Amino acid sequence: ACGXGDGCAKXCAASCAAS
Repeated sequence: ACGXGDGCAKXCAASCAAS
């Protein structure tokens, strides 16, 4: 659930699901 574009978020927020 993350476009993974420029300035994207890493970890539990977009890049990762945390859970």
